Amino acid sequence: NDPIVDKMIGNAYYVVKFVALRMPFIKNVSDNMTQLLAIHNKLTELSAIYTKLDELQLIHNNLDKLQEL
Amino acid sequence: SGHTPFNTIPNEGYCCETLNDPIVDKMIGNAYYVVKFVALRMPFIKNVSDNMTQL
Amino acid sequence: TIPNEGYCCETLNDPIVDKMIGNAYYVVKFVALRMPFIKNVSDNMTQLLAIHNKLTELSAIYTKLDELQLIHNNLDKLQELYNQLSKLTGL
Amino acid sequence: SGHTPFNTIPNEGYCCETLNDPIVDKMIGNAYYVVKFVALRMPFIKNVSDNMTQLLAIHNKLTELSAIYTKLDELQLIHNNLDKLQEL
Amino acid sequence: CETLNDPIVDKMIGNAYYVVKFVALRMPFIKNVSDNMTQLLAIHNKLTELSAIYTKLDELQLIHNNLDKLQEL
Amino acid sequence: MYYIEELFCRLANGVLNNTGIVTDDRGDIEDDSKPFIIVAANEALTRLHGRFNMRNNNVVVEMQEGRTNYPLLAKYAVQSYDPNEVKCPFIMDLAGEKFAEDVIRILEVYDDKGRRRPLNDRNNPCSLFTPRPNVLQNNAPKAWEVLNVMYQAKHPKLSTAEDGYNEIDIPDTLDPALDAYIAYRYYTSLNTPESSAKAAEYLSFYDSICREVVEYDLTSDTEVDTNTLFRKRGWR
Amino acid sequence: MYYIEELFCRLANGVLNNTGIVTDDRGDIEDDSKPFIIVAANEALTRLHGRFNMRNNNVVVEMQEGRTNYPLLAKYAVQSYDPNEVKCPFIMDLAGEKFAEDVIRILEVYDDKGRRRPLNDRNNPCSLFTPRPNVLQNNAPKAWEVLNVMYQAKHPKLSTAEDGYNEIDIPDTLDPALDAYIAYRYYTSLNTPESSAKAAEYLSFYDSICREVVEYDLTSDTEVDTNTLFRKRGWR
Amino acid sequence: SIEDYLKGKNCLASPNYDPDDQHSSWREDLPQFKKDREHLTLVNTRRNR
Amino acid sequence: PESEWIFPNYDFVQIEDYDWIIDGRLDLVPLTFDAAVNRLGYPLNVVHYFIGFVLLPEDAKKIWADVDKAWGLALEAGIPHIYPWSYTQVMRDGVIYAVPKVC
Repeated sequence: NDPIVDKMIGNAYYVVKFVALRMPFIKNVSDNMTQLLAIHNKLTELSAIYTKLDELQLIHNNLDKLQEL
Repeated sequence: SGHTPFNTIPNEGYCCETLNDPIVDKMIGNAYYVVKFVALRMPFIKNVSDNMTQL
Repeated sequence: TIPNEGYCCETLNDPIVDKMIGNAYYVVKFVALRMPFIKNVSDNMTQLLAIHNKLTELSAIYTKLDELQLIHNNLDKLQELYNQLSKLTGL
Repeated sequence: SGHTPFNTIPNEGYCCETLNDPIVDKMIGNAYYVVKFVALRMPFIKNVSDNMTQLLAIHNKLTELSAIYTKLDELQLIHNNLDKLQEL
Repeated sequence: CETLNDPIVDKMIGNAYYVVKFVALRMPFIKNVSDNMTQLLAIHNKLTELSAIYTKLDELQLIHNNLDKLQEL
Repeated sequence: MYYIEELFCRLANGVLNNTGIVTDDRGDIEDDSKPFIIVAANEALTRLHGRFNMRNNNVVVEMQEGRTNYPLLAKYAVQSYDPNEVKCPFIMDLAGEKFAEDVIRILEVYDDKGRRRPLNDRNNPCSLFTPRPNVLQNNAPKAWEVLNVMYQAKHPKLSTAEDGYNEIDIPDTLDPALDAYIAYRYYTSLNTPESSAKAAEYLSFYDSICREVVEYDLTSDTEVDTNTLFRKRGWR
Repeated sequence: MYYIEELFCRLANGVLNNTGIVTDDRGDIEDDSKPFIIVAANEALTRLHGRFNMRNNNVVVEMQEGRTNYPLLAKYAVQSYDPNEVKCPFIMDLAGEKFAEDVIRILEVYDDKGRRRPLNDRNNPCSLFTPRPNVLQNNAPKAWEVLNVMYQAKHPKLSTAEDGYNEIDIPDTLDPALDAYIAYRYYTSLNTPESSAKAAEYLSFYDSICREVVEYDLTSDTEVDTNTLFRKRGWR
Repeated sequence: SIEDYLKGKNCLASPNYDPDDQHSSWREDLPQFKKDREHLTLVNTRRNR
Repeated sequence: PESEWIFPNYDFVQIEDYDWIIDGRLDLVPLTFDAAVNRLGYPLNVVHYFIGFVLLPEDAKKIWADVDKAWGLALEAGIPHIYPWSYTQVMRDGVIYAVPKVC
């Protein structure tokens, strides 16, 4: 009927084919649930470190080198 | 009084269609909603996968 | 290009679809789904009629809320034992 | 027999009419009267909705307005005489 | 053949369907009214007080801050 | 339209009068034998509604993206589904009419746009099939597609449980057939030579009444329509 | 679609009411007499499903390299195979149901590419044969070849063993036929002359009900399709 | 047993083969080793022993 | 007191769940095996299980069917030792074990 809305081969088959052609991405994500969950656990700490990225480093080697020098 | 799912291209009248839905119902049944759930949000999955090494 | 239009996705808070006005069933189910709003309006029609009658007064009062905000604060001092003011006029 | 409600546009013999009432009866049966009751008095609803800003604000200062109303008789207090006396 | 009869009262699409479409095309007004019933109920409750204040709206202002200053003056 | 207590009192005061089922005052049936009468009544109503085609009813079915088979069962009705078992229903009901499944035969199926859909046509690609008498098939579901099913229906189930249907909808010419069927069942169940002879009489009375009603066409079962093939074939 | 308990209750109330199988309160069949009723019910369901063509089912068979005969059993189904005995199953039940062994007759077989495969045609080299009523042959298995088999089906077995099928799915007009067949079986097994006469009565009732259902076509058994040979033969 | 299908090799070529039991596709045989549990049932007490 | 009743303290365990079987819920029965193996940290080598309770002998059939289902689940889990609850109830109700009929 509607050209944009309705797919000629079939709506469900079109969605299934679309998912099938993009399987490697889903596989790569799914192999690593544990790692992504661990990353999600510590998101607040990572954000806090990001807010302090420009400062708080100051080439930390220079900090004790200054006492040495 | 039944249509075989593998009877695609039944177009003796050559309407246009292919009728590929019955196979989807026959194999992926009651779990199509998960497939559509994933299919709608593929850009986010693709972006996450592209940065996998860094993560 | 995945399609998301369907009767399942629609909820009672969604707006109308301009494309599907011609479809009689769509309009009928549109009205049928949102009967709580119509019932709420119908149950309280006397209140709405009274508010409509008193609309002009409310209209007038809206321009003057800012002044009444200060006047309300001043009222407590404004009491001032109003009977004393006749004597103050006398003196 | 019976007539299928979705069999609208059966007008093969002559062009007139579409027969859309059965769908209304099927889907919104017994509740059409409330719909008509609201529809008849729609101008009042439109007028009230058009002023849902002012009428909205007043709902906010209602207690203050009541407190002011409690002293309406006293709020005039014949200001002219004591104003003239204070001008001295 | 044709049973429409008077065009002023009888609609081709249908009387009930015409009313239903009339309500449907104008739903936002009904939704806006219905969302706030608890608020318009209080205004109905205090209509008498609002009408009483309306009568004294014309007077009773008198640039009231001037009256306060005059009392202070 | 009459209650089921009227049916019980008609049986207590008609056939089954001399039997031991009825109470001492012969005004109603004892509490022990009501389920048997209910079963017999449901059987008789199904028989009559199968024979005579007196009720014609309707169902509205909405189409989902991944479904081709749409069984006409109360599990998928909006008023009666289980939210955890079924994610989304597709049979539209009302709070008053809850769609007790009473589908005997499907006559017509019409699209939401007003065009008729061929049913059980093998050589037509755009047709609907019924694998089972209460199941539909559409092999190409589409967005915003809704179907109306016009079907022959049977009488709703009598239950007498304060939620079932008390009433009986039957033309007044078919009451003796229902009573005769109930009496036939009851008299066969006794397992004695005389009761079987009485039951044969009652069954024959049922058949003769049904044949008479067909003979005089009291239910207006015969239907005739105007001829439209004269114009379609090119005649003048 | 009622469970087996509803069948037991309906029997306890209807026919077999006067017999000694039923419990004292007339609520349900006694425990020791349930297998008899189960066997009779299975036989009746097989009879009806053979007669009427009510159920049409489907199955998918994948082709292995060295196998030519593909028996349609539950041993080779995905949901039911034993990993130790059968290394690879060729009947796919991925979506739902379990494929109970219910093959009565095979009607159509379609290739995975959408082309029909002739059945039991000696003079056509590319045909499929059935040495046994449920066994299927293809004499030239190929890689990436799958066949879809459309067959007439019978009602799945009822067992009441905490894993079998409790539910009964039968058209509502055919309940008295099933009950009559069960009553016939019981009264025949009684081995007395009066019970023999009652069994004859019940069997005749079963036949008459089936013939009436055929007369009024309540199961929509008759099928008519659009003509296609008008164009093939070259007519204009 | 769909889970067994997913987590399985499911390769036809295998090195195991019993010469004592060699058959074509025609032969169908139920195993002699029936597998059946034992359940609890109350004694009838109507069937006098 | 959870701390005291942990595996190193006591050699083996004996577990009882009568309420589930009597009510017949039977869906939360698998929880007891998981609790024994993990929450109390007891090896599957030494676990003892008591099944069922039949008071008021007019309710024998339903409770004994529930006992059958519970024994099936326990056998699926793999418990070494299993006990019917009492000698009195077993001899009073005449419980025997037999292979089900095939029909």
